[PDB]
Amino acid sequence: ADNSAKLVEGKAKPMGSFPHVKRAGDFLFVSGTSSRRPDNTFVGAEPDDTGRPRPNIELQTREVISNIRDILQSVGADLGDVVEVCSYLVNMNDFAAYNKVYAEFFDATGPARTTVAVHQLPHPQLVIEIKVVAYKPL
Amino acid sequence: SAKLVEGKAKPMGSFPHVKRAGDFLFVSGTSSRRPDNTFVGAEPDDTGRPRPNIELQTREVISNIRDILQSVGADLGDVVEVCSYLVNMNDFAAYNKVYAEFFDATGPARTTVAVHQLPHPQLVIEIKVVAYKPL
Amino acid sequence: ADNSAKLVEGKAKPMGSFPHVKRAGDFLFVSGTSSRRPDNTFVGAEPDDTGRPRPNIELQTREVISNIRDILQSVGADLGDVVEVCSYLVNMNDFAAYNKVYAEFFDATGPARTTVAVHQLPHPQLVIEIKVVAYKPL
Amino acid sequence: FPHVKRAGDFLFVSGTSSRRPDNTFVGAEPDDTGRPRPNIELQTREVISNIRDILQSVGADLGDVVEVCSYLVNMNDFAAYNKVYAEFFDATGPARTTVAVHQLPHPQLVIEIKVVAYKPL
Amino acid sequence: DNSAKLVEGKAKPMGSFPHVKRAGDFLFVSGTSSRRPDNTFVGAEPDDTGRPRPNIELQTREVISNIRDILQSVGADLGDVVEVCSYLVNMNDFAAYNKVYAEFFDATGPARTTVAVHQLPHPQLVIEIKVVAYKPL
Amino acid sequence: DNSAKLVEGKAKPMGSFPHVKRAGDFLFVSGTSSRRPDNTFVGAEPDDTGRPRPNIELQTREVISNIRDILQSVGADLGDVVEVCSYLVNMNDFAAYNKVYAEFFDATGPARTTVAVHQLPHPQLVIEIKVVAYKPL
Ligand SMILES: [Mg+2]
Ligand SMILES: [Mg+2]
Repeated sequence: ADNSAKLVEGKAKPMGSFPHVKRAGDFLFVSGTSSRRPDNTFVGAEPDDTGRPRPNIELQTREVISNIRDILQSVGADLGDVVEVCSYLVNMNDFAAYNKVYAEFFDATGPARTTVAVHQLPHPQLVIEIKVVAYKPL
Repeated sequence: SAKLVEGKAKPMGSFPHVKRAGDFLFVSGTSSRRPDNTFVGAEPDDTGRPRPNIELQTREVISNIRDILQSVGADLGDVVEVCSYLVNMNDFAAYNKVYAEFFDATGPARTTVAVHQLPHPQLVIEIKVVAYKPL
Repeated sequence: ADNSAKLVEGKAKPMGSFPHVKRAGDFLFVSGTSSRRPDNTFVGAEPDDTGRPRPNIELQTREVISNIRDILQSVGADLGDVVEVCSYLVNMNDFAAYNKVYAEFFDATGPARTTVAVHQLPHPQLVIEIKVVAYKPL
Repeated sequence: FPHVKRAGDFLFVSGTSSRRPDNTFVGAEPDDTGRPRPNIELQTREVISNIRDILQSVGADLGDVVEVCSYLVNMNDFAAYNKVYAEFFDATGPARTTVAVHQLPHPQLVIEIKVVAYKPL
Repeated sequence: DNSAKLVEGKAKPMGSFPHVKRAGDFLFVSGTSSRRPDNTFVGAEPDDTGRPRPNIELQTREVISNIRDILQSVGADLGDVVEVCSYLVNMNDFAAYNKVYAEFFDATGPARTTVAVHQLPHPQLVIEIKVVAYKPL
Repeated sequence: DNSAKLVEGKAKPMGSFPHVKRAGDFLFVSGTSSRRPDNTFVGAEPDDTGRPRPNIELQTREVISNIRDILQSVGADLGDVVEVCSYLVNMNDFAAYNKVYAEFFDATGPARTTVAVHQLPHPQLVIEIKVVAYKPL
């Protein structure tokens, strides 16, 4: 519909020609979200002295879910409206720490979840990207 | 709207097996893992080394998905999207054979990929589904 | 219901016992789609001089989206009804060319998008498969 | 066939697969759908047999092998590969290292092995 | 002959092969992990839920220590190593692995090649190292 | 004593190791990439968006030229190479890599093994090669 898609001010510009979130009837589809900042630096991938990124799954996961919360808030929803989470790791050795952060945000009572490790995410510094579906009738 | 199914394996994290949203049901990625955290279809050999069996795991995964749906008054006939995550495409033909025991071309859309890893090294398949069932 | 699933005439036969597209209320779920033709050859994987397939992400991505359009058209919908795109690459070095083709078809007023590289797709010649969700009330 | 190169007392054998000179594969029989069914047991046995043939071409044999590097694609294939390996070598034989790689050069392959052998002239 | 050696007090090899094989003046050491004799793993202690928590620093240190023990059992030492091949599973582990490597070797020591493979033979491993050493009898 | 060499003017090794190590009559050359001395990369020019675009042909040619330089610094040349181990990251790069390889080497020259690994030590890389050469003093 006319204003179904939203680019959210203050968030990182999407990697391609697509919005952060798309409404469809009562549903909201949130594009895969990373810890990347608007200046194209990465939360939780601070380079060390040699310039080598040191990815931190705890820091990136917390920032990804925080970013998703901001996106939902821009279209009148919040984390309590999320009904499906798809989480893409790059290494399952990051699972325990990612799971610990996930539990800071989602309770009983929360969305369905699926977690897999993919071969690569779109930037080599990423160790997590999450896409969600949310439900909130207008 | 959210459901923890009894006698199914306790979810890896703070999430239900299934979540209702309006007329829809979202089912979390499901494996052959039993409640006691052993796995159907990953029996250890004599050295203690698990031997994954894609046919056995796939059948148990879909059976488990059926059970989850049934706990909220739905069934496999209500499934509309299947996403399947293998770890090696050489397991495709067996997975494909078991899939056909449960679904046909009047059933759900299906997407199948091999991922780098599933959450337990014994696993060779996990499936998540979307189902449609107005109250 | 009885006519909710559709096998589309003129499209490649699905790899398993499933339809090209499935309606659920106002939504349409489109099965993961490749550049495979109805005759089981592939667009964008021409053999080189030794017979070794040479995958071409530009050509495959264009064919995949063209095919998704065909499937949607067969049930009275179109790319403008798409609301979520999930793209599966095998090599992130293919991302830039994939991204360029995606922009030929969709823009920021269109669907949410998620892109990851998987370990393997169902045929070794493939470098992209895409599944979509569309929204089109009857 | 994969090539062997002598260097002093040593023989370096190119990574060897179950592929034939005519580009067909031992141990990846296609189903009626045309999709290959890679078999680690058949491929491993053929690879080690192929390495034996290459070594015999230059006067050596598997008893002269001193290092084995094995490349799988799927560690779920390990147990069966391991059993075939034991048909040809034992603990008095070569050092061995086994990993799974992201890809081998052909999608039908589930094993490739490179070896170093020692056979002074 | 005496060319192949099974080193006492080390983890039993997972196939029918020795820890180290001599060939003329050379020693080939089989790929070595942090796995202990009792088949537990240094640097992959299970957490609260029983899930292994791999630690590249701890595993890398134990790997090179095991290789040192193996060489010392045949009268060689790390000063004799001439080629190191390191197999990670995740390049995000590189920096910590690299720092541990420097505890044992320097630029007067062996050539080194480091890659991340798809899988090692046990899922808890984040490093395995194969070496070639040179030690004339 | 003089068996290890850090080759002047080449990209600095990523860790505490030399470019090449002698062992008796053999030379072991560390895995080599297209990385320049200033730690930029040949064959991975960024596109408009600043995203690197790896080029297997350009990287492979630079890798072999670098290996030639390293061998020449210790008095050897490509003719002395007896084993080649090549690490790709995607087999769709294989044909082009092989074409460049054949510009330098006879196919019945050195023994060769080519696999695709999960990752190389820098994400811009699509090829790294390690060699063993034979050159008695
Ligand atoms: Mg058309
Ligand atoms: Mg024969």
